[PDB]
Amino acid sequence: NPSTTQARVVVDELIRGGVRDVVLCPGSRNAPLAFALQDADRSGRIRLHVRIDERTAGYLAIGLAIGAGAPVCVAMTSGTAVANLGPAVVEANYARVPLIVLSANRPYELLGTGANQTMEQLGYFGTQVRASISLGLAEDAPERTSALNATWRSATCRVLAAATGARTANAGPVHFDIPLREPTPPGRPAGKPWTYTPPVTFDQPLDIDLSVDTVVISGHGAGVHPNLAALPTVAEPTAPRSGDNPLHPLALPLLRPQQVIMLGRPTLHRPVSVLLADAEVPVFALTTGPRWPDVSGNSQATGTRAVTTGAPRPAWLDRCAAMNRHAIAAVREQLAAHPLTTGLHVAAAVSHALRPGDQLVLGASNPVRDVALAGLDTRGIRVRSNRGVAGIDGTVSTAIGAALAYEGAHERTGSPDSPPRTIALIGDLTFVHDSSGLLIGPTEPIPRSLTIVVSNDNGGGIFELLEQGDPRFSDVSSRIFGTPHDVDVGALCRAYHVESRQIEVDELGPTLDQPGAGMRVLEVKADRSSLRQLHAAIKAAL
Amino acid sequence: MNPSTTQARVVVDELIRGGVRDVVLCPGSRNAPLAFALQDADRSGRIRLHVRIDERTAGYLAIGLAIGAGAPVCVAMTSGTAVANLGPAVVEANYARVPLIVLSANRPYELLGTGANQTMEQLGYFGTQVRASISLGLAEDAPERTSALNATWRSATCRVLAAATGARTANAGPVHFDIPLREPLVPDPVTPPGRPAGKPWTYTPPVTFDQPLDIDLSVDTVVISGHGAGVHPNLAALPTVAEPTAPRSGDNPLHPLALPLLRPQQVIMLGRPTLHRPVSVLLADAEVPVFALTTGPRWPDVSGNSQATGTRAVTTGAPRPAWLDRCAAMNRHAIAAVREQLAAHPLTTGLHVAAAVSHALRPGDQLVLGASNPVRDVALAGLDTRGIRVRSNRGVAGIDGTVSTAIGAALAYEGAHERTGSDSPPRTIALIGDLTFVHDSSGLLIGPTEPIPRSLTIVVSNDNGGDVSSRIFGTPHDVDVGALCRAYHVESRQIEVDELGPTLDQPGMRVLEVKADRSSLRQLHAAIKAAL
Amino acid sequence: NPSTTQARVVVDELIRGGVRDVVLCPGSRNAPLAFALQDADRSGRIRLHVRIDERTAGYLAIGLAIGAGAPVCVAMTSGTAVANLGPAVVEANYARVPLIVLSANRPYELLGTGAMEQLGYFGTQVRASISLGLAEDAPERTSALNATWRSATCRVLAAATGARTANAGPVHFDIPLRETPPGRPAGKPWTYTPPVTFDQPLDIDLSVDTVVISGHGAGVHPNLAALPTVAEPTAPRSGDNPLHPLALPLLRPQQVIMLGRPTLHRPVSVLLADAEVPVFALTTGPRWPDVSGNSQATGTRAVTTGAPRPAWLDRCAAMNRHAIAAVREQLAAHPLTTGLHVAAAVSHALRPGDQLVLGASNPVRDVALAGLDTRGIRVRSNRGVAGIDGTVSTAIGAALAYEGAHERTGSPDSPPRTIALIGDLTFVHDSSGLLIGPTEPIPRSLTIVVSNDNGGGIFELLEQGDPRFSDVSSRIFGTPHDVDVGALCRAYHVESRQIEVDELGPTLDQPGAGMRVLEVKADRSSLRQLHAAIKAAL
Ligand SMILES: C=C(O[C@H]1C=C[C@H]([C@@](O)(CCC(=O)O)c2sc(CCOP(=O)(O)OP(=O)(O)O)c(C)[n+]2Cc2c[nH]c(C)nc2=N)[C@@H](C(=O)O)[C@@H]1O)C(=O)O
Ligand SMILES: C=C(O[C@H]1C=C[C@H]([C@@](O)(CCC(=O)O)c2sc(CCOP(=O)(O)OP(=O)(O)O)c(C)[n+]2Cc2c[nH]c(C)nc2=N)[C@@H](C(=O)O)[C@@H]1O)C(=O)O
Ligand SMILES: O=C(O)c1cc(O)c2ccccc2c1O
Ligand SMILES: O=C(O)c1cc(O)c2ccccc2c1O
Ligand SMILES: O=C(O)c1cc(O)c2ccccc2c1O
Ligand SMILES: [Mg+2]
Ligand SMILES: [Mg+2]
Repeated sequence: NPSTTQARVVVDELIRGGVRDVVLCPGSRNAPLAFALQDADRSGRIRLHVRIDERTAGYLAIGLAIGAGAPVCVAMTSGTAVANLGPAVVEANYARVPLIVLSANRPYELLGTGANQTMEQLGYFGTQVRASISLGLAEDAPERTSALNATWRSATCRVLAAATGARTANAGPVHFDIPLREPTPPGRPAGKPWTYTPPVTFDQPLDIDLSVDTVVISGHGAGVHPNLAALPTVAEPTAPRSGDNPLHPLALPLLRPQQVIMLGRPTLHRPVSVLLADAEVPVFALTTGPRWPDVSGNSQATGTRAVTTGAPRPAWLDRCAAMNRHAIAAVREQLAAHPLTTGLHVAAAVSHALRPGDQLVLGASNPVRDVALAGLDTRGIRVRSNRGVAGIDGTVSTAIGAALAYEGAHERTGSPDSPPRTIALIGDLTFVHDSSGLLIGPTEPIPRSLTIVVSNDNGGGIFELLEQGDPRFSDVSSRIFGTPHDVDVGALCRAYHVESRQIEVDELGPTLDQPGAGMRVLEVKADRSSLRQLHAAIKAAL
Repeated sequence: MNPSTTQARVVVDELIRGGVRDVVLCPGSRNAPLAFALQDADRSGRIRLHVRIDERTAGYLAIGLAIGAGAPVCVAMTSGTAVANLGPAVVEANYARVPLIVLSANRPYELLGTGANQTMEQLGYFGTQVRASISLGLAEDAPERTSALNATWRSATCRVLAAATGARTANAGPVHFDIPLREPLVPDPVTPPGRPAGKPWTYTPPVTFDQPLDIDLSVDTVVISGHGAGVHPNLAALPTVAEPTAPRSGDNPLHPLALPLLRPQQVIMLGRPTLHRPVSVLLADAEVPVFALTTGPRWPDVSGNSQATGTRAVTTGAPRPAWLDRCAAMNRHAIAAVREQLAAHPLTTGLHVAAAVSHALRPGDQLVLGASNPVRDVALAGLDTRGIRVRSNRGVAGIDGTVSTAIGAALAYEGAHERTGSDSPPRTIALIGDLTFVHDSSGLLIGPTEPIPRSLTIVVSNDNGGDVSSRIFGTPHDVDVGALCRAYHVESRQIEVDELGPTLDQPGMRVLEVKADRSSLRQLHAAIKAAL
Repeated sequence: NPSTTQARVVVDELIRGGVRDVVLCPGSRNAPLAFALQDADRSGRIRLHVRIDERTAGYLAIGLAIGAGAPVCVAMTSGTAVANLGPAVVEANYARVPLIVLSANRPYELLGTGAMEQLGYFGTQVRASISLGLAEDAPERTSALNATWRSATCRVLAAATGARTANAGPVHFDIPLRETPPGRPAGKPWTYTPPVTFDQPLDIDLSVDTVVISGHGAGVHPNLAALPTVAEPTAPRSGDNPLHPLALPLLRPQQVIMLGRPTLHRPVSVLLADAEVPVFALTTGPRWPDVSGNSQATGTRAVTTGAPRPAWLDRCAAMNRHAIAAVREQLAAHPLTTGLHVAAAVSHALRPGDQLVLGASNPVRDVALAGLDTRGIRVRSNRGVAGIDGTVSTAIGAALAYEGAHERTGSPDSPPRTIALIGDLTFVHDSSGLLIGPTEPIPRSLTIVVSNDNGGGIFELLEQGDPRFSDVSSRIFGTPHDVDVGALCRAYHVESRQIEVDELGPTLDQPGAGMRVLEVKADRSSLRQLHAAIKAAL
């Protein structure tokens, strides 16, 4: 049949385009390209992942795409599919993740008259996706076989190109529809894609005088700038570090920089937000994509790289280095002097235990910030986190997807060594949010060396550090911002047959040092009633 | 009073004046103005606040809080994916016509495109699924304009309420109410008043929408009522194949299995029939005329031969007594086959659990059903739904948020009984499959400070399971139901089907797990087909 | 062939649904249902109107619908069709006009890879977006495919005419393409939807000093007929106690009954926004308006108790006569001719049975200021968005539909007059609407009166019209054009005559060509001073 010939053409081109992982979910109707995907899965050409939860499936694809950079597909099958994939698609848009959403519309059926179970469309597709491409019904015309193969494969590489940013340098989600009526022509030789897109280089030089007292702030999506490696740099955990001169985030208010070089999209730390908005401080935004950020409209110029003149003052370097030391010492000393265990303690333990080659997945909220407060040195490490829109949803499956993709890349190198560790640090709310992600059937791929560390302070500790955390709200803030839940984390892990251990913070390093089951949850109970005082103590020790 | 605090207090007040009794709130800092105002209202008894951690299942808790007593319910969340997580519950609320107000905080729109953390294309995210997408607008720091802003804010809130409850449309559904807020978000170290006597700012009397239809009841007629069906006393005598969520209008039941063995000459379709393949087969009969009677402007195109649509029937004649006798005999025969075969069958199936739950119920109970096999099994068991309120997310019939809907339906039902001023609160019994229960197991989660249903029992009919995607159903998931309820601190017990009736008679929230077989399920249904 | 059978079925059901007129334009691809449409037009079941301009073809459909209240179709044909139809569809939404936009997607072709050209407005304007689905080659199931195609067409008409929502408006109807089964007996629609009544009573105390403001889309209320009524031109009248809009600022009503959607008169908005005056909104549809959030309640009809004070009735009637007299006396004293003069002339020349089409800007406002009595007159104006675009074709379509309804009576009398009063910018905006091929239907009694003051007169009466802006406001607000109106109508072969104000009544009394343009030169030099003279006399 032509529909079944079409499916095998697309899947073949998708494999040629670098798609190593595809996610599906049971639904009202068959998945798009399901049979072509099943054939390729048994052949090992591609790895399928099945989940019941459509929401966690979308974030599973996010992890499968950020773990090694490959485009990943998700196959919608139901009417709830658009709604449940929404959060992952929005994140894919903002985090610039190549996420291809597969659909299978039926043009012989009625649209707009009732329950459109193929697609219940929301409004987010019009604003989030890089492209909406539909293949058109497969003609029963064997004379056109040569031509239909060319256009199907050209359109499939179009979907891939839009998803990976091959020509735009702005990866993101793409909607790909392959229509169907109810109820293999070859590609290019040597496994090359039908339409090849060579490496694209968007270039936007900016003149910057480095003799002016400059601090670098690198956030999500930041590039590597070897000509900025010497500068003091306040780097977010997901920012690749260009050099060896880190500036602690808490030292920034103890300095007066005269200009700021902003790499990527920063989302963390109020000292960062205040400095970038300072009208007396020129801010140069260097990005890898067409977008650039601003705080209060204070971005003076945008580019992709810097053409640097001069060099930083040694007196400015030495005083930045000294404040960096003061902030590092205030954290470690006040943490040691603190009686109770907080998430900041847990983050410091997780950070001392990381080894080069590791993959670190950071949940939103306090964990991704605490890891920066503990001064983690990310060099030699791959650090992921859904900074696109900073949700606490889907983090478990993002970690599972990242682990599966990172390990698959390692196995592909053919190295004899153990698959590298994926270690995740997530809050307790974040864990409860995506507990469904732990349920993985026996037929489905499971990570070989993933450890999810759950710092559990029975609620959202980050709100103790905001205006609602001031003691004048202790009357009221417990219920509406603390949100305690009393969840038995161990019992939840037992229900999903996930190896689980509850340990105290001193035991975390040793436990992570010794491998265990392929997937496991380490729970370290923490306190958040002392969190605001602890941060106040660090500020007072600065 | 700073602008965000004033605006949030005006809105919450007008929402309460509009009939909102329950509000679901999920944590965040951008929606802190909404949290503080809703908290005050909860503490003075104006509303009952319910806090949840997962925005998606929290939407289904609000849906349950709406279908339980008929009132509009709002769910408030911070900006970002928290809003996007309400998508599933909005799709269900759209089709099930549920007044669900999605009350989202947002960054100022001026920040959209700047790269601000947790900022996205929020307004219009839901598209055509919501009855309206309304933005309040950023609150101006302008004291002399306070009287004016009070009137615009309150009139905009009543528009949200009117679109949600179908006040003028007769088509209730979800509404997106986006509130852009900026610092200061917390109250700084008197609220502009609404109308006197607690009246809403814009009074909208519930409308009466009327489309009479001429139907001759002499012609051999069968009535098929589905979700959203109305009550039609002039149709009470007719043989009625009623979905469990369709309110009965009389006492002439027609079993769904009996319909294909009869030859009706015309069909009166009440509401939107979803459930049974046999009513689907007859609605595709293009030679049999169908009259569609609905309580709202929408009407099902399930039948290709619907001659006319309306709101009520203007009846002529009366049904042939031979025709009434014939169907009544078909109904007794179909129900006899089901009960005879269930007793002959050796193993306990989900259909046995379903029959046991139906026999246990008494008038005044509220029955919540997972929208898969449980509502299909309870219908085949011949449940008599007269006097009991039956709920089910039949809008899209997804497995998301089923536990949260039962919890929400129970809380709203109990609260309605408490305002009667009466006895112990009425029972709410939920019957859910194991796969659906595990899927929305985190919907069990109720924080210690949060309201707990007083009389909700969740019967889990555990048969360990229900294209390449179906390969996950080749193996029983083997998920510990008891460990799940232990994780969410809910009392759970494993019991046998004949214990079920006595356990339910006993006077918080508990789960009753009933192990069941599904290997013999196909053999049991075939024995029912053969006994017909 | 499946698609031609499907096309005939849909057109047949559309005709059974009361569609009498369909507007098409030559297009890059074939029109949806064009072969089925042509046959129906040849047999006289439906009347086709072809234009080249897609924008004014959309407003031609607007007129063909508001002329007799019937659903009208427009057949998209090209990649600019969606962009050109946008204005009329937005107007069809806010004015609640039964507009069915036909498309024909080709599901065997690629989407999103090259050059229907979608914008963002379809999602926010239409009542429904229904796609019929491709017609399968399956003679076994013809009978079922017939019922499915016809019911879906019934669904499109129900959304367009508001047969169940009481909210007519635009509908997107798609019938897909790849490169006759009968309907119901006695011509009945396949799925019949009887008349629906949305009913929302409101208790109102008529003893409270009440005045009625009725705007676009207002319903007819017998039990409000005695009250003073500041009515808009397009609003039907329930009784005969008119209150001049200029009398409103000199009165203190204690409550206002608001009918429909008022858009005219700054004194009206001031009253409706008055926080000490309760405002009851009575509408025929689900929507309701508010000014400054001061709408106290909404409904469909009033349940009245008590009666207005006779002293209150007398002073309002007195204020009406005083405001009427100030306009007519200041007009007589004014030396130069203005649009207000032209408007007053047009209204005195109107008879019962006439159709009056009012352009936006000053014409629709001036007609109310002249105290036109709209009883017996069908008054049309695009008040939904109040654009100055597409008014020439709206008048043409309104005249054709009005005349077509009269002619179906069979009456021996000549078709009733359709008189349109539009400003000059309005006329230049939709000038291309005058170009009609000899094969296309042309009205027989349309007269387009163009009050030409060589720019936008309404801006003389606003804040930018204050003399302190005299230096700069003429170029950016007056926008003079020096267009030879007579030459342009000559180019399109339209009968046209420039006439003076007192020539208007006599020239409208005797018919001429089926379509003609009566231009009356007018003045905005003195428009502000004229309106100051009227306010001073009040
Ligand atoms: C950091 C600040 O505020 C942020 C602090 C909290 C929330 C936040 O956005 C943080 C996200 C981030 O930037 O990483 C969080 S943390 C947070 C608590 C997480 O608790 P945890 O136990 O997992 O971690 P922790 O207790 O902090 O260790 C919540 C609820 N929320 C709100 C939220 C709601 N729903 C969804 C789907 N995603 C969400 N992010 C944000 C908000 O709600 O507006 C807020 O912008 C600040 O003002 O400086
Ligand atoms: C009436 C007031 O302000 C209005 C003043 C005029 C414009 C208006 O909207 C009025 C339309 C109406 O309500 O009838 C006009 S009058 C107007 C002048 C018409 O001149 P005319 O020669 O046809 O008539 P006139 O000379 O006044 O008799 C123009 C240009 N425009 C703007 C306009 C631009 N483009 C399109 C497609 N449609 C438009 N309506 C409106 C505006 O642009 O904001 C504005 O709402 C007021 O403040 O009371
Ligand atoms: O640099 C990036 O990766 C990046 C990513 C984004 O999603 C942005 C969204 C808005 C504005 C700027 C953005 C940006 O600079
Ligand atoms: O009767 C109802 O309540 C109802 C509700 C709906 O959500 C519908 C959706 C599509 C088609 C028909 C529908 C319908 O008849
Ligand atoms: O009464 C009408 O016809 C009408 C029409 C509209 O387009 C409206 C739009 C917004 C608000 C009220 C509206 C309204 O009352
Ligand atoms: Mg926490
Ligand atoms: Mg003019």
